[PDB]
Amino acid sequence: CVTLQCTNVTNNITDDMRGELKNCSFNMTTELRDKKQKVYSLFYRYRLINCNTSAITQACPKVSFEPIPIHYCAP
Amino acid sequence: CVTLQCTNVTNNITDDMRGELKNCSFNMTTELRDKKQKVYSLFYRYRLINCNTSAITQACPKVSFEPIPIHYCAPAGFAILKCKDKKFNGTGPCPSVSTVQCTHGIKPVVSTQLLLNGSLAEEEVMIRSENITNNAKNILVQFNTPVQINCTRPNNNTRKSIRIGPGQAFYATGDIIGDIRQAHCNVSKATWNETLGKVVKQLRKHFGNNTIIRFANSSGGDLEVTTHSFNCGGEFFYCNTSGLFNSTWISNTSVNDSITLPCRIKQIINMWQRIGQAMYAPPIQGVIRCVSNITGLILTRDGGSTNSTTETFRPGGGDMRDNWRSELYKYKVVKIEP
Amino acid sequence: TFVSVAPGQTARITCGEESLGSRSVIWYQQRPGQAPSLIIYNNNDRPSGIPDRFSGSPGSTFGTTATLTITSVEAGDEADYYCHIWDSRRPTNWVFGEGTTLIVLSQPKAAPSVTLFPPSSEELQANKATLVCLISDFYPGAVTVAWKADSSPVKAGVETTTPSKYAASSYLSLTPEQWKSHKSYSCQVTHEGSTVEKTVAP
Amino acid sequence: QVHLQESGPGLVKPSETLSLTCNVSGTLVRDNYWSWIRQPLGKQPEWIGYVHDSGDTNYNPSLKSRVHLSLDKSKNLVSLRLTGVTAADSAIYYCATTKHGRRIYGVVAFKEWFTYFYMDVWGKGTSVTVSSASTKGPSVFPLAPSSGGTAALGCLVKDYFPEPVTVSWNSGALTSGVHTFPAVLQSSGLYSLSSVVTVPSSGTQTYICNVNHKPSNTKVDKRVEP
Ligand SMILES: *[C@@H]1O[C@H](CO)[C@@H](O[C@@H]2O[C@H](CO)[C@@H](O[C@@H]3O[C@H](CO[C@H]4O[C@H](CO)[C@@H](O)[C@H](O[C@H]5O[C@H](CO)[C@@H](O)[C@H](O)[C@@H]5O[C@H]5O[C@H](CO)[C@@H](O)[C@H](O)[C@@H]5O)[C@@H]4O)[C@@H](O)[C@H](O[C@H]4O[C@H](CO)[C@@H](O)[C@H](O)[C@@H]4O[C@H]4O[C@H](CO)[C@@H](O)[C@H](O)[C@@H]4O[C@H]4O[C@H](CO)[C@@H](O)[C@H](O)[C@@H]4O)[C@@H]3O)[C@H](O)[C@H]2NC(C)=O)[C@H](O)[C@H]1NC(C)=O
Ligand SMILES: *[C@@H]1O[C@H](CO)[C@@H](O[C@@H]2O[C@H](CO)[C@@H](O[C@@H]3O[C@H](CO[C@H]4O[C@H](CO[C@H]5O[C@H](CO)[C@@H](O)[C@H](O)[C@@H]5O)[C@@H](O)[C@H](O[C@H]5O[C@H](CO)[C@@H](O)[C@H](O)[C@@H]5O)[C@@H]4O)[C@@H](O)[C@H](O[C@H]4O[C@H](CO)[C@@H](O)[C@H](O)[C@@H]4O)[C@@H]3O)[C@H](O)[C@H]2NC(C)=O)[C@H](O)[C@H]1NC(C)=O
Ligand SMILES: *[C@@H]1O[C@H](CO)[C@@H](O[C@@H]2O[C@H](CO)[C@@H](O[C@@H]3O[C@H](CO[C@H]4O[C@H](CO[C@H]5O[C@H](CO)[C@@H](O)[C@H](O)[C@@H]5O)[C@@H](O)[C@H](O[C@H]5O[C@H](CO)[C@@H](O)[C@H](O)[C@@H]5O)[C@@H]4O)[C@@H](O)[C@H](O[C@H]4O[C@H](CO)[C@@H](O)[C@H](O)[C@@H]4O)[C@@H]3O)[C@H](O)[C@H]2NC(C)=O)[C@H](O)[C@H]1NC(C)=O
Ligand SMILES: *[C@@H]1O[C@H](CO)[C@@H](O[C@@H]2O[C@H](CO)[C@@H](O[C@@H]3O[C@H](CO[C@H]4O[C@H](CO[C@H]5O[C@H](CO)[C@@H](O)[C@H](O)[C@@H]5O)[C@@H](O)[C@H](O[C@H]5O[C@H](CO)[C@@H](O)[C@H](O)[C@@H]5O)[C@@H]4O)[C@@H](O)[C@H](O[C@H]4O[C@H](CO)[C@@H](O)[C@H](O)[C@@H]4O)[C@@H]3O)[C@H](O)[C@H]2NC(C)=O)[C@H](O)[C@H]1NC(C)=O
Ligand SMILES: *[C@@H]1O[C@H](CO)[C@@H](O[C@@H]2O[C@H](CO)[C@@H](O[C@@H]3O[C@H](CO[C@H]4O[C@H](CO[C@H]5O[C@H](CO)[C@@H](O)[C@H](O)[C@@H]5O)[C@@H](O)[C@H](O[C@H]5O[C@H](CO)[C@@H](O)[C@H](O)[C@@H]5O)[C@@H]4O)[C@@H](O)[C@H](O[C@H]4O[C@H](CO)[C@@H](O)[C@H](O)[C@@H]4O)[C@@H]3O)[C@H](O)[C@H]2NC(C)=O)[C@H](O)[C@H]1NC(C)=O
Ligand SMILES: *[C@@H]1O[C@H](CO)[C@@H](O[C@@H]2O[C@H](CO)[C@@H](O[C@@H]3O[C@H](CO[C@H]4O[C@H](CO[C@H]5O[C@H](CO)[C@@H](O)[C@H](O)[C@@H]5O)[C@@H](O)[C@H](O[C@H]5O[C@H](CO)[C@@H](O)[C@H](O)[C@@H]5O)[C@@H]4O)[C@@H](O)[C@H](O[C@H]4O[C@H](CO)[C@@H](O)[C@H](O)[C@@H]4O)[C@@H]3O)[C@H](O)[C@H]2NC(C)=O)[C@H](O)[C@H]1NC(C)=O
Ligand SMILES: *[C@@H]1O[C@H](CO)[C@@H](O)[C@H](O)[C@H]1NC(C)=O
Ligand SMILES: *[C@@H]1O[C@H](CO)[C@@H](O)[C@H](O)[C@H]1NC(C)=O
Ligand SMILES: *[C@@H]1O[C@H](CO)[C@@H](O)[C@H](O)[C@H]1NC(C)=O
Ligand SMILES: *[C@@H]1O[C@H](CO)[C@@H](O)[C@H](O)[C@H]1NC(C)=O
Ligand SMILES: *[C@@H]1O[C@H](CO)[C@@H](O)[C@H](O)[C@H]1NC(C)=O
Ligand SMILES: *[C@@H]1O[C@H](CO)[C@@H](O)[C@H](O)[C@H]1NC(C)=O
Ligand SMILES: *[C@@H]1O[C@H](CO)[C@@H](O)[C@H](O)[C@H]1NC(C)=O
Ligand SMILES: *[C@@H]1O[C@H](CO)[C@@H](O)[C@H](O)[C@H]1NC(C)=O
Repeated sequence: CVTLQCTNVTNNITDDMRGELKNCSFNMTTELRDKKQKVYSLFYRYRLINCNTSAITQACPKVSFEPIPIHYCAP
Repeated sequence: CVTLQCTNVTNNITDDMRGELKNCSFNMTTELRDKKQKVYSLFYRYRLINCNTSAITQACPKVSFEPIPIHYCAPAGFAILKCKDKKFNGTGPCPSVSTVQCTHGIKPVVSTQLLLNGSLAEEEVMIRSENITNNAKNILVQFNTPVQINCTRPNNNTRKSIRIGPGQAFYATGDIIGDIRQAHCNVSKATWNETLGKVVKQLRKHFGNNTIIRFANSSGGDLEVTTHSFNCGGEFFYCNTSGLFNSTWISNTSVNDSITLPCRIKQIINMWQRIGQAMYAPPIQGVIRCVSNITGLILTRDGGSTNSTTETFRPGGGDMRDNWRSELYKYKVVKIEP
Repeated sequence: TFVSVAPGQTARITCGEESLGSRSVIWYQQRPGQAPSLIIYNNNDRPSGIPDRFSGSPGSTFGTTATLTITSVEAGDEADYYCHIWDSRRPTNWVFGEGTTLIVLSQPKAAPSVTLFPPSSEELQANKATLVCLISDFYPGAVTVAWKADSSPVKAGVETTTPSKYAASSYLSLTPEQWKSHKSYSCQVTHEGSTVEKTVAP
Repeated sequence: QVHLQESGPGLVKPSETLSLTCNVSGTLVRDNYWSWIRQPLGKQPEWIGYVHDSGDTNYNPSLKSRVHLSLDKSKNLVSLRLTGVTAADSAIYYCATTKHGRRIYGVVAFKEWFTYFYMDVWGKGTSVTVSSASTKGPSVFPLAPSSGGTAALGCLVKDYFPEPVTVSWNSGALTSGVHTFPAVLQSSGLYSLSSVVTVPSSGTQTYICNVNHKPSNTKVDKRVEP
């Protein structure tokens, strides 16, 4: 999270919607030392903007998030 | 810590002072990718120089550093015997043994040469050594009375913690002025007169029968070894210690002004082994005086001769475990069985 | 710089850089046409003959400027004032601080007479040209003079006296062709809120 | 009373050496610090240095290689020499008696102890102009009357050196209505001035200005006519 090169899918407009979701372009360290490749990025909420003073990104290969019944017992 | 672009506040000069403290300019990763901003930096000890192969920087939003009483207790089925004998030879004959569950509460004072805060002797001044013949062994000299030591470091620094980036947390010290002399201290002497006289008294009533006793300064080494390295709240003070050890005590008989000691504040200390250096980065405010009670002496003897008709004693120390033996002297954890 | 005050009121004069170390500031008073004369030493100490109306700001709070205060000001206090700063973190200052002129506004309202002469035929015959602007019978002794060529400000060739006991002069040096070129030249005298102008033409 | 009187040549050519003397009465020179100070026209004072018979003596660093200060105990005077002068050295120069004070704190503040000097007695000053002019005579032109029933009338005295010039009207038989302005020192380093009279517009009396410039032995009488 540094700076985002974002644009909008609006080519004609009413209500001044802008967008909460944006499809953006980026510069990304891939492999080796100081190479980049053009990469898609989405931000939920034009250039820059980034994040404010912290960003943990969960993602992960195998996960999900649905509450699971947890019982509390006395010893 | 990479390279520092430092300058000096000296526009005319005597004594070739240079400086221990420098206010410097830097190039700093703030936010995003590869942006910088001009930033103040202070180094306690011109370009470059950095740190040597490790730097942990403590800082933190909410912390401080003042020793807090910590009690040591024996568990279940265990006791702690305690010699309440006022005159203990350290290896030896003790008539009164008691058993406490928990200690009165020991304060973790990290210092060398003198004990600051700490505990006093109930009756007279007591000298203690693991081997009175072996000069390599330390001599914990415990006092029945405190010698004063007032330390005023009126150096000023204004706290600015710039939170520019997520991973980054940077400080900025070195604002304002006031032209404080280094960092300063005093030891108060009347106590030091009677105490040192009485110490040479104890020495001459123990191992020193008939000898003129002289006290030279530290023999040399790391800044922690040459100076009375102690802390006034997380900064590491180093004091020229000649003022404490510069008196020749005549064996014949005994022989308002206060002693003022030159000190320096350091941010970069070496804890542990060399796993890393520790920095208290933003000394907050300025004009901070710490009044202390000199509760002690840790000594090492200078091996002399008998033709000199004198005995020389030097400040030693370094392993704080000696300070705890100087505190944990009346506690030995023991267990009970039928 | 300049500081003006009414008689009986209090004047304050600032001099030198903001303090860095401990200070000893010396203040001197210099009357017009006279050698400098002193006022204060050691920030607030006075020599023989100096009344307690004069006081200096302590060599104290860091990052502040030295100030001289004069209470119950009288016309005799009108003078240039200079400081000499001693600051423990700065080199010896070999130049005094920049001076401040104290104006005591004791009297109103006389308005200047202005007269404006074109270059003489004889000067023109000498291939030179000078416009002469004479200003007199005014009080107080503060005026500024500006010149115009047509409507344009003159950037060069103007020489103007400091007025004295008031009267002042301003001279615009021109070439004969500069003189003949423009429709007119003007002398503008600025005095006590008002500006009086006179014009001259070939 | 302690009394100092400076003297000097008044005029020095560029590259020459300026030599000034300060005559002292009411005290002996050995018993005081003495400081030379200089102050250019329209500027703040610029000091020069201080000297003491003890050798406790110091010079303004910017002038260091060009300046010498001395005390003469036998004649009870203080001297200054300044070599290789230029126009930048033009100023009023003052001799003074320099007192010393100390700011003293607790030993905890020893690094901040310092001495300061103040100049408590000044001479009247001596004017030093470093310029290059042997002499120059003025040019005098009439300022013709042209226009209350009254008109003004004058004489322009242009480009002379040095000061002063005297101007009278009708040999002295006209001193009223007369205003002789102070001279302007031009960027050329020459002076100019003007004198005016206010007269009734009606062809009686004759008006002549008499200009004298003593340094150049110049005297000019100029008739001023409509
Ligand atoms: C470590 O060991 C060493 C020795 O080995 C010790 O070193 C000492 O360090 C301390 C700390 O700085 C020193 O204290 C400073 O002393 C300065 C010099 O003082 C001498 O000279 C003064 C005359 O100015 C004299 O008065 C002093 O004696 C007085 O005190 C003794 C007792 O100690 C007493 O017996 C005398 O009778 C004197 O008492 C008189 O004067 C007192 C005020 O000074 C009055 O309170 C009292 O009623 C009586 O009249 C001594 O001989 C001194 O200048 C410094 O004072 C400054 O700064 C202080 C802050 O650091 C501040 O608290 C003071 O108010 C004062 O500030 C004012 O004055 C200064 C200039 O004087 C100005 O710049 C300030 O702006 C301010 O101005 C006010 O007052 C002005 C004058 O009244 C006035 O014009 C103005 O309008 C304002 O109102 C310090 O106090 C001490 O000198 C050192 N000792 C030695 C042996 O050298 C050190 O103690 C020790 N460390 C520790 C932790 O113990
Ligand atoms: C992309 O670009 C396209 C063009 O390529 C553009 O298309 C616009 O789409 C919007 C949304 O559909 C249209 O907005 C509506 O316009 C309605 C018609 O407005 C016109 O007529 C008004 C009067 O009509 C009334 O009376 C007539 C009889 O005369 C009757 O038949 C009608 O049915 C109706 O009753 C007239 O007032 C209006 O002009 C006004 O505004 C212009 C400035 O724009 C101003 O200059 C005039 O002075 C006047 O103020 C215009 O001529 C309109 O009725 C309708 O408004 C109602 O609904 C909205 C909510 O949707 C309410 O807010 C409002 O109060 C009313 O209830 C609405 O505004 C617009 O007409 C299209 N533009 C064109 C050129 O066709 C889009 O904007 C762009 N965006 C996208 C993604 O499509
Ligand atoms: C530690 O040591 C370092 C040196 O090693 C030293 O670093 C200083 O850091 C401070 C703070 O960052 C700097 O102070 C700032 O200086 C800014 C620049 O000032 C310079 O230029 C001024 C004009 O600049 C404008 O135009 C120029 C082009 O001409 C352009 O480059 C600029 O960007 C800007 O647009 C100029 O006026 C100024 O000189 C002034 O002061 C000197 C005396 O110091 C005097 O001689 C001049 O006559 C004149 O008065 C200088 O040359 C400046 O813009 C900035 O001021 C703004 O912010 C402050 C608040 O921070 C406001 O108070 C002020 O009103 C303005 O809004 C600020 O002053 C300083 O420049 C650094 N010094 C060096 C050498 O780099 C620290 O001082 C040391 N720290 C300690 C504790 O001693
Ligand atoms: C080293 O640096 C440190 C900083 O790291 C610096 O710390 C200073 O410590 C001193 C002493 O404690 C402080 O001095 C005091 O400041 C008080 C606060 O002043 C500020 O606010 C003033 C008004 O505050 C009132 O109202 C506000 C709300 O508006 C409210 O919060 C307050 O509580 C209070 O009710 C304001 O006037 C003042 O600004 C003045 O000065 C600045 C220049 O410094 C100028 O620019 C302004 O125009 C204005 O003139 C400031 O913003 C203050 O109240 C207090 O003053 C009283 O006590 C003193 C005696 O101690 C009397 O002389 C005075 O008459 C008052 O009774 C006092 O001045 C200072 O604030 C700290 N600085 C910082 C940055 O926190 C040390 O000075 C440095 N140390 C060394 C050794 O150099
Ligand atoms: C070894 O022995 C020595 C004594 O020989 C002893 O030294 C102590 O050192 C520690 C650490 O440096 C000191 O702790 C700090 O004390 C600060 C000062 O506290 C005093 O003053 C308080 C108010 O002061 C403000 O106003 C006064 C003017 O009135 C002004 O001078 C100050 O500068 C300041 O502006 C006062 O409240 C306080 O008394 C409180 O506590 C006592 C009990 O101890 C109680 O009886 C009172 O009712 C009151 O509650 C005291 O008089 C203090 O400001 C500072 O606190 C700040 O920092 C800490 C973190 O360090 C924060 O937790 C806290 O919230 C504040 O931000 C801090 O507590 C201590 O003062 C020294 N003591 C002496 C006597 O010098 C050591 O303790 C011994 N060491 C060991 C091993 O324990
Ligand atoms: C910033 O720049 C400033 C200048 O702008 C500069 O200022 C110097 O400040 C220091 C500290 O105050 C001064 O150092 C002292 O100088 C004393 C005077 O020395 C002069 O006179 C010496 C003889 O005087 C004795 O006898 C006379 C009678 O003739 C008697 O009246 C005096 O009181 C005194 O008893 C003379 O020997 C000396 O010249 C020596 O050195 C020069 C080279 O520098 C050499 O060329 C000569 O041949 C000769 O060797 C000089 O002319 C002096 O007494 C004093 O020394 C004593 O104290 C020091 C400790 O401070 C001891 O180490 C020493 O043994 C003595 O006990 C001391 O040296 C210096 O004079 C200032 N410079 C000037 C030009 O005024 C600072 O250096 C810069 N730094 C700062 C921050 O200020
Ligand atoms: C990536 O490319 C964009 C332009 O497409 C540029 O603005 C940005 O600075 C580049 N980032 C890097 C890593 O240089
Ligand atoms: C930062 O700037 C300085 C010059 O002020 C330069 O010497 C140094 O190399 C720069 N550092 C970086 C990160 O490029
Ligand atoms: C302490 O013990 C040693 C022998 O272990 C002895 O030399 C010394 O005299 C003893 N001290 C006293 C007080 O008896
Ligand atoms: C103490 O050290 C000395 C040599 O310095 C030695 O002779 C003596 O045996 C030692 N005592 C013990 C208990 O090791
Ligand atoms: C510091 O203060 C204590 C009392 O709080 C006093 O006993 C001691 O003498 C002081 N130190 C000095 C060197 O004056
Ligand atoms: C302080 O101690 C050092 C050695 O640790 C010594 O060289 C120096 O002379 C001493 N300083 C003073 C003030 O005596
Ligand atoms: C200690 O004091 C003696 C005088 O008793 C002095 O000669 C010596 O220089 C001092 N040593 C130190 C290191 O302060
Ligand atoms: C130091 O000792 C004295 C009494 O011996 C006492 O007044 C002072 O409070 C003591 N300091 C501490 C840390 O208790």
